[PDB]
Amino acid sequence: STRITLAFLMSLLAFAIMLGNAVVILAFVVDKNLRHRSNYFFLNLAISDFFVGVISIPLYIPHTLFEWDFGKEICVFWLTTDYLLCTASVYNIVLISYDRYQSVSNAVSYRTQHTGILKIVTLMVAVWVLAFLVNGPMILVSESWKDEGSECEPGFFSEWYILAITSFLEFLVPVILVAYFNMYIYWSLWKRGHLELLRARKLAKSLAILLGVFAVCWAPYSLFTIVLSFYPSATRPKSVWYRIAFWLQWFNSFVNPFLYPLCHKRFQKAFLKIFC
Amino acid sequence: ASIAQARKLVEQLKMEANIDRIKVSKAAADLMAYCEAHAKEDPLLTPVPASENPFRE
Amino acid sequence: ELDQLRQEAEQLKNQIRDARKACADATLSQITNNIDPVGRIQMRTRRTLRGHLAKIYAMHWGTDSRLLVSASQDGKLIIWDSYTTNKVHAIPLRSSWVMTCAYAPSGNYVACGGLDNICSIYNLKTREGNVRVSRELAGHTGYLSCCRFLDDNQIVTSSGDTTCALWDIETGQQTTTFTGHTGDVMSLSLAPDTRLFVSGACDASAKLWDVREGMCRQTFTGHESDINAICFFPNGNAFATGSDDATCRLFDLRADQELMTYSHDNIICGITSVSFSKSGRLLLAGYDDFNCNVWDALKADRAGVLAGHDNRVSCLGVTDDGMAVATGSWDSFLKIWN
Amino acid sequence: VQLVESGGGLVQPGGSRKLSCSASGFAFSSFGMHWVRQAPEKGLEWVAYISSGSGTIYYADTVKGRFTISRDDPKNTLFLQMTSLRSEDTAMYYCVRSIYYYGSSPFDFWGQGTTLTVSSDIVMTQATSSVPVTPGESVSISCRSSKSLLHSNGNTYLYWFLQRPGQSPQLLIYRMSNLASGVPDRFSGSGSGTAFTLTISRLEAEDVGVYYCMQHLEYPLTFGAGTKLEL
Amino acid sequence: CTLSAEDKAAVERSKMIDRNLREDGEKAAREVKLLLLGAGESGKSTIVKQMKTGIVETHFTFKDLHFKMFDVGGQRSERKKWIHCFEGVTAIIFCVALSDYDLMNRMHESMKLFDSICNNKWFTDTSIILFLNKKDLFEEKIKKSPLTICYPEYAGSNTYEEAAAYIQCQFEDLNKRKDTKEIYTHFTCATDTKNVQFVFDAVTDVIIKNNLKDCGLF
Ligand SMILES: NCCc1c[nH]cn1
Repeated sequence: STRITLAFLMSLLAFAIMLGNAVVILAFVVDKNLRHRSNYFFLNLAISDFFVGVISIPLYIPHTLFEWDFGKEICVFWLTTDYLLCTASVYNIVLISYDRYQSVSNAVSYRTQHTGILKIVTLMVAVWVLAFLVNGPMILVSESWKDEGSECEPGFFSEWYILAITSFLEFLVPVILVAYFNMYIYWSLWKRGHLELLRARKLAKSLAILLGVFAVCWAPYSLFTIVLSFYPSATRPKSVWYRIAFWLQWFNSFVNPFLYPLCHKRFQKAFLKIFC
Repeated sequence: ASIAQARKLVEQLKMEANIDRIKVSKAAADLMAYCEAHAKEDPLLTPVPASENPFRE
Repeated sequence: ELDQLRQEAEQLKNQIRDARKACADATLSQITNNIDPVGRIQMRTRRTLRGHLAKIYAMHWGTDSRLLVSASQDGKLIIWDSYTTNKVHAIPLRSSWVMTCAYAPSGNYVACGGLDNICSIYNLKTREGNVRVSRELAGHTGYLSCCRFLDDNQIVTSSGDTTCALWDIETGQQTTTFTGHTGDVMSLSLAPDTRLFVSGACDASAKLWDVREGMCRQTFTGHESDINAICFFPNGNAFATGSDDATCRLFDLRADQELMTYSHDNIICGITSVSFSKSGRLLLAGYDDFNCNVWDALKADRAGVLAGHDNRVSCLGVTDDGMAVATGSWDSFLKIWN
Repeated sequence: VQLVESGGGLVQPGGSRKLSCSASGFAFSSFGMHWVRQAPEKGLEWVAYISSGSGTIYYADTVKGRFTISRDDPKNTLFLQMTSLRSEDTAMYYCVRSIYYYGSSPFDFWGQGTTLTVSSDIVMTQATSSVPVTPGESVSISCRSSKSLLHSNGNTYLYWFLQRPGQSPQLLIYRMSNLASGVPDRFSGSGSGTAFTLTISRLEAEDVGVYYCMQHLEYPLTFGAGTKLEL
Repeated sequence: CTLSAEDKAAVERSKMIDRNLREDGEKAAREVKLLLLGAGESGKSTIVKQMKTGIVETHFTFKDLHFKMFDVGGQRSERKKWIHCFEGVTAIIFCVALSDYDLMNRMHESMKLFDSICNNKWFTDTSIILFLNKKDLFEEKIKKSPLTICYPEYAGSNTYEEAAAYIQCQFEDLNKRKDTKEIYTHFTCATDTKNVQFVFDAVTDVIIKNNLKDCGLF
């Protein structure tokens, strides 16, 4: 039936995410040359996506495909870990973009700056803490608002102001920050810089893809949840298009190992030596 | 000038030309004999047991 | 008239060539045709010495075959205990441009040189538990390519000014000067009895010199490009040279000729270092293709490849007891194979 | 190369004191340091050890807990803080240096010493107490352990010290059959894993003193009883 | 841990040496490296004096940036046997005298050496900073001497303008790797002062473009 092939597709997606992030982590840990700030941020992003590849999809497959496998305590843990990991990945992307912005803006202080392991650890822990604090406590508080056998959705999906604030702080600020950090880089080199035109076009194209993937993979689901929150009924019965926006955010975890860690030109040396 | 250099070169060639040379076969036989005599003391050629070699990973 | 002198020199070199041809009755391959081949040589990386941060340019094993000194462009000269992975010493050089290093046979002194035209000798076994520059030998015009120790007081160096020198350490003056090369001398090796030494230069010719008298005993020319390495056979009556034309050549002192050539069609890059093994049956040579090849000295076949480096192999050495072979490449890693 | 020690004196029981050791003429920042005490008439006894960079600190069980060791590199000084002094703490204290690497010579240099007066271990035994001998003969001194000092790497950790009357101890042979610098080759040492001997070929007027055998296989370091030599 | 006390102390010493090596390497990786390559004393000593044996090293600082400049013009040996030692240098500085065109012509030798250095197989990503100098005496000579002596195929006004630009374009056209290499041309002189600022701007531009090139952009 369609259930078997759907389960195979979900397993393939989870396996792809797992393998990509495992390869990134192995490349980071094998070589000792990748001890710069950007490499640590890429490692954090890889960890955040790897845990999505192992915790979120495998538990979600039986729940919707064959039969219920969640009770009252597993569902809360699953929701909390899923939201934490997604927000952590978004914040890691924002941090990487900010690091690139710092490298472009003031390159003189970028070279002579000494950070140390403690500062990098503090940044990563702050990223994870901020990722949790956005969704975790609110889900924990609002879990009681559901009535008897409600489906595994956060209890605030019918709350226009709470959902609006959460969606704002989770997606609208990061996308604006990434858009600003990705337009300063191009404008700065356009001002400073026929070879000129060709390099300007290899930047506009490169920076637009990084911003475009983030916007496309994260915009629809944030719009359906807010729109459906205004209906008197509890959200709305899910159509086909609502279950596509749900999986679109998880597809961003598969794309990320292909963009940020794979084009760094120092991880490719790690990839080549380890594999070949 | 170049006359002194030419004189030095010709003197060096004259000195070099006065060297006795043995046959190639005798030298090759001597090299083979030396290689064969000390064949048992070649750790690289004959691998030693893992207890004997100080390097054991 | 210089033309008459040139013609007479041409006549003399033709006479030398004819005399050499007259004594070539049989090739080395013909005599070594009937002998058991060594077979396949498999070597494993027992130790990996890391800690350098730039290209490694030279190394030299100790007399006890346990300690080894390595030099890199990072500006550090590191003395490692090879049995463990410990670092016995880490000497900071005054000039970061170093291209050679040596370790005294007694084990007290260590010498290094490079683009600064000065050979610095440090004394390790001192009071105060510190390493300080014992001597700074100067007087060369070109970059220093190699340096070898005869004893605790005498050293031999070669430079890019087409000149080698024998220095007394106590009084930093050139005791003897060897000239005659028309190209930059790139390597040298001392005889086991420390009475003769061979030097290879960029004029595609090697020269055998007498240390005590100071005159050039012999010259050999069979290559086609610059010579980058040289080493005596353990017997002391032959030596091997490596050049940029991807060929190694074995010359013999008594026959005054070349005996065997090691080359292959798949390999086309230059050769950075050549060294024999105990008993002289094997010949290990590093290459620019990130590899090291093992050749059977008696035959011309190939025994194996030591492929564990990600950049050009710049130096290699074999212990005095033949237990291990150390290799250092342009990536900051030393690998010991056994 | 010199070490100068300050402190000591007469201390009332139950008090506290501080001992200073100043090193001048060598690299103090790369040498591990030891404090070793000697009773007025008994043999030497290890007290404490501090590594280079203060990474590792070891104390003797006798004074464990109430003693503190420290070092200052820019000022090149070593400090010992002694608290709650008992009547058994009276001794001559020595500030010894020791550098550890392959082929090194630990305990090569000893300090001068400062006097202080208060108002499961390997046993190293020297049965002999005094040997009367005339100059010009060969003398053998026997030191017997209580455990196999030979290690899996082939090294045998046995140190021989000579203390002349009125002078600080002097290193002679650091590891088994390894003569130290500055001493004549007429001294030699050998051993058989448990019992070891020190041989002097041509004894002179400067060989009068006390000989100590020490083990460095594992902490706490244990000394042996004195073996005096008399003309 | 199947180790003796002395072996443990040796391990501690090695671990302490590792820290010092790492700290020295990290500090040495934060400096800018310049390789000075002149041609027949073509104003090499003029610019080294304006920045505050075989090889000479000059270390200076400008705007919280440490510059190390290597002059290797006194080697007088084969260049191909030691040029690979300078791979990875941040930038190359080339000094060309404009007043030796009347002076075997020196300008042709300078062009040949520039072609050799620029299209070398080791400096395939390093940028060259040109320092065409001696402009005043160049004008003094061009007033009473045509430029056609060096370039027969040249039709231009005999003034400072339209003639120095021709030399700049001739020197720039020798580049064959425009895809990953750029040349920064500056017209300095003996009395010029803002050369250090030009070097600083060129270096920071190179740093920005290299940082954005490693990341996969650009
Ligand atoms: N914010 C992550 C919630 C989610 C994404 N995809 C499915 N659920």
